[PDB]
Amino acid sequence: LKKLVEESREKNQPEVDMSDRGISNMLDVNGLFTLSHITQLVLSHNKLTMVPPNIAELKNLEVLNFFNNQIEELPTQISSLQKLKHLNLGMNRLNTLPRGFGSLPALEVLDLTYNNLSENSLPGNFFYLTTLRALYLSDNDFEILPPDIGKLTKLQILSLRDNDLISLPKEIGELTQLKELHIQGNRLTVLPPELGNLDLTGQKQVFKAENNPWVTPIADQFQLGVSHVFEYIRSETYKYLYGRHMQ
Amino acid sequence: GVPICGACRRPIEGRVVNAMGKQWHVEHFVCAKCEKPFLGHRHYERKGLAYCETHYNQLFGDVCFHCNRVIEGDVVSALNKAWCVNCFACSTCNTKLTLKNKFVEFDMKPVCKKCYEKFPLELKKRLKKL
Ligand SMILES: [Zn+2]
Ligand SMILES: [Zn+2]
Ligand SMILES: [Zn+2]
Ligand SMILES: [Zn+2]
Repeated sequence: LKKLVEESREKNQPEVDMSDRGISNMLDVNGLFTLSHITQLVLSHNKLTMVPPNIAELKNLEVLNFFNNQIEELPTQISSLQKLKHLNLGMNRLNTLPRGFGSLPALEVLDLTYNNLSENSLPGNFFYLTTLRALYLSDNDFEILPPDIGKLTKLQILSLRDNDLISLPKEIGELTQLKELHIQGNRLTVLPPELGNLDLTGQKQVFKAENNPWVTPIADQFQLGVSHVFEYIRSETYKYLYGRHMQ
Repeated sequence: GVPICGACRRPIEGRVVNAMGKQWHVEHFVCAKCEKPFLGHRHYERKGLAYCETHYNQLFGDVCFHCNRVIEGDVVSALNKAWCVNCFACSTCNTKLTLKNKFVEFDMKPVCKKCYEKFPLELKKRLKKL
């Protein structure tokens, strides 16, 4: 660990890879927080249980990867990374996000796959992250997805695979940039008609929605195809049916 | 003697257009998509051919998933997405990759073999069934 730090500043390596190095504490990484010049830091597959506020000193980080650790909480300072574009917090033990986490001004890709997160885990300003184009919330404990999801207008990818969702917010229909929507393995029974305003039938687009207790006609339309689903959820009969299901 | 067209391969006598090193008849200097001539309008070179303003935007506007910029070099197409040659890497360890590498699809993201080997057992067992 004392060899990847000394070599990085004299030869000016912008990317640092310390994956699978048995690191349990970033402070034990000799001279790590003096590398203010780095733009990418990979600490995946280690034994971190927390992230120190010293992470704020690495102000030029553009890619930050904490995949597969045991991180239980994050410092507020995590939102001070002005140049941060990619943040991978996948496969950890997070059930909360720090205060003002949504203050990240340049975040494009946020991966929160496989944690212990629900809607209550999100801070009030979480949906200030309007620069996001990819948000992965797969394998979590979301029962209800907040309507403010509609505020992420630049979102192209949204994954809610294997959660505890009983319903989808209609505000998802406001995501005009969406290419991928992953909602398999939930407890969804009906789809909001507003979703019909979107079109995910393209060859470059993705709509996976298996393993859900869909109502019979929706299941039939799925057996027919995605185009048939989107065409069906736009229909008047289905609007009336939806209105009856809500009441 | 006189410059010769590179499209129909015949001598010119009148107006000589000059583009991409080769000379061109004005009516024979055309876009590769729509057979419309440029006739003075700006062309857009791409690996040897030229296109009009819109077609080039349509068929060369692949955007890198990593750096979120328009790819100028060779494009790597995988999992309904595109990467730059120097940007394509594992989504879990950021190790550079090629299509000749054996990665797995995870929510339409590339994951290197080693990383997927490091995945939890229940997750992999559930992913088998998907
Ligand atoms: Zn000619
Ligand atoms: Zn054209
Ligand atoms: Zn790129
Ligand atoms: Zn990997």
